[PDB]
Amino acid sequence: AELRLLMFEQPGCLYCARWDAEIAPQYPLTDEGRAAPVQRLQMRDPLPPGLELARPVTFTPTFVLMAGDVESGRLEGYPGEDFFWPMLARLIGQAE
Repeated sequence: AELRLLMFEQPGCLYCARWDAEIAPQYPLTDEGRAAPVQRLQMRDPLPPGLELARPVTFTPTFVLMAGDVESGRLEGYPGEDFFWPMLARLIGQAE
């Protein structure tokens, strides 16, 4: 609390589009999705005010788990559905 998942994207990001097609529709309908609602941002834009990351985003897709306005942890990449869910769960688990 309050958890959010920032998804950093950019134009021509095939793996981002893969995430959008595969995970995104399910995401807010799942317990995980509901524990950490997703918010999309562009890698090359300035960050929303107040948001504190541990390091730059240099890879897309990157999913940063935020606890309040501070990065708790992140996942870099989307190797597939079965990789996403349990790695995200580990991040959610460590934020509480």
